[PDB]
Amino acid sequence: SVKVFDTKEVQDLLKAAANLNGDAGNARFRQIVHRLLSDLFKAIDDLDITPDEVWAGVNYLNKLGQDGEAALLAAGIGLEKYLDIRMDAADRAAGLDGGTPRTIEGPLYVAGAPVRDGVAKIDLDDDADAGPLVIRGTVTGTDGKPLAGALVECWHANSKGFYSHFDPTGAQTAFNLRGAVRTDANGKYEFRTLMPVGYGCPPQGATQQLLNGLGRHGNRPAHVHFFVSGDGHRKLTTQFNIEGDPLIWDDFAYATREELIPHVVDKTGGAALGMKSDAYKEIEFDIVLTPLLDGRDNQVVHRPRASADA
Amino acid sequence: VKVFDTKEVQDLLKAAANLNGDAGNARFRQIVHRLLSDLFKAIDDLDITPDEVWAGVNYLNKLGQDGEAALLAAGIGLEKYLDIRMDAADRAAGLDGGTPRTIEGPLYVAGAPVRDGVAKIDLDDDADAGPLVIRGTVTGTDGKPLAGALVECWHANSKGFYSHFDPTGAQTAFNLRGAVRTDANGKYEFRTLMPVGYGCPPQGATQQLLNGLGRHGNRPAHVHFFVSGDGHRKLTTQFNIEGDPLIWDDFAYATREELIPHVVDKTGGAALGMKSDAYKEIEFDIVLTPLLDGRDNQVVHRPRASAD
Ligand SMILES: [Ca+2]
Ligand SMILES: [Ca+2]
Ligand SMILES: [Ca+2]
Ligand SMILES: [Ca+2]
Ligand SMILES: [Ca+2]
Ligand SMILES: [Ca+2]
Ligand SMILES: [Ca+2]
Ligand SMILES: [Cl-]
Ligand SMILES: [Cl-]
Ligand SMILES: [Zn+2]
Ligand SMILES: [Zn+2]
Repeated sequence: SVKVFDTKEVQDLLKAAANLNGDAGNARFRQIVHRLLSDLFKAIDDLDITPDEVWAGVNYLNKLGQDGEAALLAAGIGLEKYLDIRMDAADRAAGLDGGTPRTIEGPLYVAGAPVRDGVAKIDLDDDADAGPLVIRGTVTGTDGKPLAGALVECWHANSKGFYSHFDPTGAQTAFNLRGAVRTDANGKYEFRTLMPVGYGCPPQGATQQLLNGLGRHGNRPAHVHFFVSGDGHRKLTTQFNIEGDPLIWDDFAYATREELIPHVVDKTGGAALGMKSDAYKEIEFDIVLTPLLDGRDNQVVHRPRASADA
Repeated sequence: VKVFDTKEVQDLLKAAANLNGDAGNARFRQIVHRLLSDLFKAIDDLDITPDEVWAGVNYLNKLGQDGEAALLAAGIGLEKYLDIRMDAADRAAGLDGGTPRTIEGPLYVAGAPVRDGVAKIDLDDDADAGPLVIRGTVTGTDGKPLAGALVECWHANSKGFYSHFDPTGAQTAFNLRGAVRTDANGKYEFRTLMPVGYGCPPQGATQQLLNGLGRHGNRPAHVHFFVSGDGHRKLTTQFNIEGDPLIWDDFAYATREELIPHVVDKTGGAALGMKSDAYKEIEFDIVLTPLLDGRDNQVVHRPRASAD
């Protein structure tokens, strides 16, 4: 095995490829590209990665983007969780760690859902195998005062593990199991929905192909996603997990947190609330938001996100 | 903040790569763990933000949707780097005298018809490209001509486009692509038209990254070759058209000084079946390296297009 990485020829090639000695441009982008390319070249040298192996990796990247699954792989190999770990460490150093814990967004948010005052019913399609579920709570600041007019958004899967706008078996109604609620004067929000089921990666897709290569499964336990925002506060990205799911501590995207597994309560009286059975489940999920530091939210994330019209 | 060295992060990497899993593909897990660890460390060291990361994730979607991962591999020098490591291995083994290798590029098409000695490979009219004869002798490093060696070439038209990859309309199958078996004296000949340099698809992922770096995505005019023969390794090489202003500024870093032959002006082209009496001739002799104990330690298997 040869070792060439630390030769002038290779180091000059990397400088040229990243255009380090180029005219005034995007120095930050060039710095990132040079670092990533240098690390890749060094890894090839150290592990003696063969051309056949490299071209197989190149081919996988083609499949990954052809499948549109780069963000699913980002969750599956722990990169999305890692970003949360770094955000959590920064919050702890700054004293901005007093709110409800964050966890990963995942790749399935859809913008444009209808907004209701106080209460929203979000199961637009019938799903005989999912039972009714009420999610409710109060949004407060870290000082405990209720936040009125805060925006609570949630999205989750049906009983087959599919989300509206991403269902391969057939179109769901737009924004099925997706809603937004403006909290009332006392900070309260409530969703009436159906119970989600966990799901697995598309089995022929690039993410499952790599997981199979590693010997890992690509399943998530049942969960519900939230964004919560409000004037004067940071935007929270979080979720909760459904108690009792066998995969709850074996999520392929490493997203479960012990503080985000709320007690599920058995209730009756569902028909009066517009649910399809007398018996239903209720999950209380309170939210504590952190005030902005210096008037700016330095952890809100901009990424490509789907959108639709109601 | 710096979190890379923490137990939480190192445990996450071990789980993500399944290092502690049942017996499996140990080599694949090793590579994945190394690449993931390096990525995580780079994010920590350079304080790469979530917004930046998700832009990079979005780029990977576009790269694969465009089918351009191998074009990017050329443009950021990874393909040249693979050649650098192969060259270092050959030097350490004491090999010299062979025609230098250079990059394959991503545009080979398998299945071209094989002709004896001479092949006319310009099937489509191209008014702006003049006639070109490429000819030469294939030998081994002992200087002896190799008879029945397989010489393959492919190159672009006057618009910079290759058959099977032309966005402006399908070319005839195997236009400007051919394969010849050398004659008893090692000789091969292609009758073709003069290539012009290739450029990246302007709206594609490779050119988008290059624009962000402030780089061009252009290649000087060149002709690709595969050359193979009994008792010898398979050679991947090319030559460049002398005098091209980009000859030492290839965005894929492929030029080598021994692969720039002289171009000669000739007459008599009609008798050779060329479209005009005046034509250009390039004599490109090729020297193959022998096998080692029957083995070829540098032939590359990668996905390649095909046609009939
Ligand atoms: Ca390193
Ligand atoms: Ca209904
Ligand atoms: Ca197993
Ligand atoms: Ca109703
Ligand atoms: Ca010698
Ligand atoms: Ca013709
Ligand atoms: Ca045409
Ligand atoms: Cl998700
Ligand atoms: Cl090429
Ligand atoms: Zn989800
Ligand atoms: Zn080419």
